[PDB]
Amino acid sequence: YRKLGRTSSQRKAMLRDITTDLIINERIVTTEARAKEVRSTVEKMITLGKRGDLHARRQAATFVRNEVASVREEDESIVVESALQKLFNDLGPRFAERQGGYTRILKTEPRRGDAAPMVVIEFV
Amino acid sequence: TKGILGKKVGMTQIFTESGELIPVTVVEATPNVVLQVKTVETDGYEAIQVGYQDKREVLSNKPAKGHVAKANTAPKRFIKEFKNVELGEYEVGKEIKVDVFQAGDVVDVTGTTKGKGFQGAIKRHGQSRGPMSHGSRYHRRPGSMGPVAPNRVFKNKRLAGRMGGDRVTIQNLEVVKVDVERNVILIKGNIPGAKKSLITIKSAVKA
Amino acid sequence: AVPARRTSKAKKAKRRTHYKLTIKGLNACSNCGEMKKSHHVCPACGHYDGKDVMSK
Amino acid sequence: NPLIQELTQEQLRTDIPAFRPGDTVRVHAKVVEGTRERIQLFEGVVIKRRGAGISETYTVRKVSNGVGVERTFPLHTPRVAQIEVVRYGKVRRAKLYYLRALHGKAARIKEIRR
Amino acid sequence: MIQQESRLRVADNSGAREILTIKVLGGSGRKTANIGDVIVATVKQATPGGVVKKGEVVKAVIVRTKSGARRADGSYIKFDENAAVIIRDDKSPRGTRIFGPVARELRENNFMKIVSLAPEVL
RNA sequence: CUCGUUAAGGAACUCGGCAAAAUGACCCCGUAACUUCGGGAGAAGGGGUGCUGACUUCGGUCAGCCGCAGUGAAUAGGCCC
RNA sequence: GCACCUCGAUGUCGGCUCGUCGCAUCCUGGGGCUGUAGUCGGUCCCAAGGGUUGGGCUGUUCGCCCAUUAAAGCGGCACGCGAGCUGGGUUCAGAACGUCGUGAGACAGUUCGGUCCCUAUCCGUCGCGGGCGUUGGAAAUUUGAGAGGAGCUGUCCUUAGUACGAGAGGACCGGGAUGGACUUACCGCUGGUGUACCAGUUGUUCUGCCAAGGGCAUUGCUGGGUAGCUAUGUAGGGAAGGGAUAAACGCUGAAAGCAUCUAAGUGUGAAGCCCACCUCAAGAUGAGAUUUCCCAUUUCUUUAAGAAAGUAAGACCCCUGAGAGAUGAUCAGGUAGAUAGGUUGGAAGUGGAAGGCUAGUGAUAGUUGGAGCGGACCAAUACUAAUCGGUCGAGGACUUAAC
Ligand SMILES: [Zn+2]
Repeated sequence: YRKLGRTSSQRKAMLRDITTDLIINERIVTTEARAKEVRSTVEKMITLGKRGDLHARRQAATFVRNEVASVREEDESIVVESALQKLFNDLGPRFAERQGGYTRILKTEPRRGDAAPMVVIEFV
Repeated sequence: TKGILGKKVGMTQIFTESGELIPVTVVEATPNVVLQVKTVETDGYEAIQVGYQDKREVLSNKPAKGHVAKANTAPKRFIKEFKNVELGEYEVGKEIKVDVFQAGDVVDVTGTTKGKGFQGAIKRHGQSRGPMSHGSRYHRRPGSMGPVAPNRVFKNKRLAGRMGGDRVTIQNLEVVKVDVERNVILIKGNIPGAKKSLITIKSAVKA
Repeated sequence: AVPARRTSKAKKAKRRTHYKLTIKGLNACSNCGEMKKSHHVCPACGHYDGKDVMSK
Repeated sequence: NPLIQELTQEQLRTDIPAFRPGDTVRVHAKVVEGTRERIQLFEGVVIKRRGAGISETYTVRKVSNGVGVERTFPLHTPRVAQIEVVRYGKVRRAKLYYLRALHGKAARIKEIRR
Repeated sequence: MIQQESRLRVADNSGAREILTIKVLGGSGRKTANIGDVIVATVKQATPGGVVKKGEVVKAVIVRTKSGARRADGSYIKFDENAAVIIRDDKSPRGTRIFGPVARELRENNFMKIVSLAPEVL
């Protein structure tokens, strides 16, 4: 399952960060190994967001990052959505009637300082 | 004489009539087809060409279909030759099924061992280590390369390199059971190879 | 261990015959014609598989 | 898996009572002393059970004459005739390996109805 | 498995308590002994009084090991101890009492005088 | 190379137990030969330790509860002739 | 013994790791003689296939001892092997004892301590690819010139308490069972491990608080454990045979009316030799064989085994991968699709979730409910990604003969 140049707790930190991005942004540029490991992790989060209940919420909250916002919203207030609240109010209901496969990867180009092959991973 | 081709499924257990526990290996062999008959007038020796395991048809090419056409079958994945079998008694089109063997029937079994990669002299050849303490700097190494006088190393000095992947046969195994409607043979013991790998079973040479 | 003899020009160049570069599968885009790497997005126009991808 | 289960299905026993590690059990083994057939009994606490299929086994601990004894059996042998559950125990795990370093009263398991 | 310089308790009434193994008779480079195998040993601890005194070279047969034995029907047995019985060169105990329980393999190896005196024979 | 675990045995290793493993905190009980009478002495060898309630003379003791394990992590004498 | 060789450097012994060769043979195989009754032996001949053990004491070879074994062979290889290990010993600087010397110091006398560097160019050894050749282009199946591995041996039961012998004692030749060491595979069982699996628990800090969780403390520590890799675990093996021989023993037979294994003729005979068993092999430039597939444009140097262009059969680049793997190679697939991810059920494994309820002053317990969770394992399912494409690749010489 792809060690990614890191120890066991740094791999977990890095994945927890890259999947909370893409929940907040829905489209991201990364290398090609990270993108595959992340497709697996993010879709595991979406099938908990579709389950809906309290037990599923507390299961996801062990993996989604906390003090991050994702706001395009104002009726009249400063009303913030929490990137776990988005998972449960927005992204689950979106993919209600689709079975697995909520993402897709495209290949672009090697990075200048590296020759690392880069990639875009998006949702629909 | 008797001999069939099949694939490896796995290992299990079984109790006998008296009530002993016995380890076993399941081999699955759907019917084999005779594709060609080699004789002394044409080829210079006597043998039989057998095919096993039907193949989808985008995956073969035109020379293979022409070779399989005279026998009225689908293209096959595995084609071997079986020697020392009184020819007669055989003709292109025939099917060899597992009821060629019966319980008893001491048999030989061949396959290709699992692959393991680049391995050192200790795992590859059973060589022993050097000491782990007492000032030592000689743990996991292949030994001295020879004496001084010939100004070179002799052949068959054994070293590191790629391990596994060779063919191996094991002699004098027993057929514990034969099941015809499922195309299955049960053999007592363990066989070489991985799962889904080709296995050949012949009656035994030492009788 | 140290080289006991220097190596000549012919032997250096005979070593260096498997030391080159390759330029593997390059095709023409279906949308804009220019050359591009297969199974990749086209860098000239941002089209992959007959649709627009690097746009919003 | 399903080709192997089908071949081995017709050899699984159907008269096997339910028990957990922690319960006490009487096994009705079969011994052969020359030509004679005879039945022993082996009474103890089930401490292990490791499973999936015909390959299932369990083990029983006993203390005979001041020395501890363990005996492992396959679940489906015909060379056993009876497994009887005598008591039920209250336990918190699956492998009771900590019992093999205790004696007498420290090795006590509480009962429970079921 | 019991090898050179292993230590065994004595399940006998012979005057010995602990024993140290010297050889694993039978073969020419054999390593380990098992249940029903004969051994050459030193007495390391005796009892005050007793036919057998400490410092003696003597023979013994193994019953009752930790890494036990395996039977043809798929079942196993294991003990919590390693023990032996001192023997009189035609398989008779040099004592008169065996203590503790004994493995059933001593029948096949024909220590029939010992299978008569053991309390339990498993 | 630097780390973690290992069936059964337990110094059979080697010039040599080298290197590892083991002991390690606080409270209580106990503690030999010898001696320059100060020592030897942390000699050796053993026991207690979490949480809730009641009483607490005071320092603690009783009743109950949970786990394989209560100085539940990190840090801290091996000893004897 | 000598002083040819090496002083702008050729590092000593035992042990370790890895061996190889000779035979003057230690065991096992075959024989002749005996002051060979049998059981054990003595000695000589043929034989190098394989085998030839763990400790104690010394730096130690050497040696003595203990317990075994079929046996515990002797030599060469820089008294094999330090750009492979060790540095105990000898042979640096410190200090001490006996002893010699007026002294400084000294002793193949002794004692305690004491620095061993190297990133592999060439040949060689073990593995793995690319190029061309094998005379049209291709996909598969193969023969075997050569070569390598393997080669050990104990105990019991029966023949039979028989032959032999006063007795004590006790066989050959056959048949059967079961071991030790060594070795080829494999993970169903017994165990090991199992840093993206389950649970328990200490300290402190964060998610505003309670409840429920995250971070760090060797994976914080402790109890289990799937796949995969593994031995101490499980299965197998060195089986029976043929051919030509060694020492030895003949049959018939003369030279030499007899005798004589030999000269002419004709046999027997060993773990050894060539096969028999296992694996590699047509770069075996002596490049072998069989089955199947594919069949013609343009200018001329001149018509010639001429050049150049588009193609057939087929192949590759590129992408998803694992039963494969350092890379490359090998094998499974590329919508004529289950190749990998996800989803839906299951399994191993753990051991009773969260939220409520009930009984307790509380710690906690019972219940809803074999619950919840579940990397790698098993079925199904085109939901995402294997899109669109390009590149290479025949037109078949000449001589003689038979048809
Ligand atoms: Zn384009």
